[PDB]
Amino acid sequence: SQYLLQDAVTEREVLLV
Repeated sequence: SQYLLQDAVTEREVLLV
């Protein structure tokens, strides 16, 4: 968990950022 990066975007905002 500490070595892995989680997410930080939803599913409606993926490549729209």
